[PDB]
Order: sequence, then structure tokens, then C-alpha cells
Amino acid sequence: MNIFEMLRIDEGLRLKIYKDTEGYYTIGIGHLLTKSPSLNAAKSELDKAIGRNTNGVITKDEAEKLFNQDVDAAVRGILRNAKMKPMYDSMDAVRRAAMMNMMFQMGETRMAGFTNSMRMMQQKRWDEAAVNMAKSRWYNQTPNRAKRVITTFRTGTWDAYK
Ligand SMILES: [Cl-]
Repeated sequence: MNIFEMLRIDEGLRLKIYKDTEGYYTIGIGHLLTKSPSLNAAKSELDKAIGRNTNGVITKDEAEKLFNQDVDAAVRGILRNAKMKPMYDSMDAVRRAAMMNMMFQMGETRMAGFTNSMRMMQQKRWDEAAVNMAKSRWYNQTPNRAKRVITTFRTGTWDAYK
């Protein structure tokens, strides 16, 4: 298992533009197009993303290409954050995948809301950090997914995924 397989499981694969749990236009493997409530805006974003005129439908290879870009983007962002970088560098590979999962799904800003949790892990306060992470909008909105990610971060294993 790896970050790719992990997110593929959590994010699923859609080849046509759809509105997510929050109502925002998305496509492929969890690729947020826009927060605009306007579908054509969303189509415009999609064409820009893929580099051709698509009318809301892409191929799986296109989808995977956007996903790799998105995964890269996520790590790049953790590594560029002054506070996250050392946190990530200090983690083992499974736990680093957990963090990548979180970044990818919610973005930098929201991710910063979890700093207390992260310090708690730095300090080997693993269960405490886990219970703490469940106290959040994230968990409240997509509990099964968050539970998997939390378990992953807490244990360093891929148990929640097999
Ligand atoms: Cl893009």
C-alpha cells in the first residue's frame, strides 16, 4: 500500500464533473475544480487542468495524471510549511502518508487546525492525539474516511486499509 493506493481508496474515481459533499464541483480522484456554484466556471477550470476542451468528462488516464499532480502538490506544500516540514520529516513512511492524505483532502489552511494533535504525536501522546483529531469538523463530516486516516497516523500501520 502507498499514498496513491490509499487515496484512491478514500477518494474514488469519477470521470464526469460532480458536486461533492459540500456541493463543490469535482472530478477524477478527489480533484476539486472550484468552489464556484457555476458549472461552466467548473468546466473552464477543468479544461485548464487537462489542457483541452472537455465539456466535463475526462479519461481515466487524465484522471490519474491530475491525481499525481495533486499528490505532488500536497507533499510539496507540507515541505514548504515551516511547521509541517519538520513534523513530516520526523515521521515514519506510513504516518507521512497519513499526513499527505490529510493535506490532499483539506488543504494547508485547515491542516493547520491540527497542530495540537501533531505536537502531541511528536511527544509520543499517540492515543491522545488520535482522540483529539476526532474532535473536528473533518471527522464530523466524513467519519469513516477520517477514522481510517486517524488510525493510520496513530498506528503507523495500514490496517485500516485492508
Ligand atoms: Cl490542476
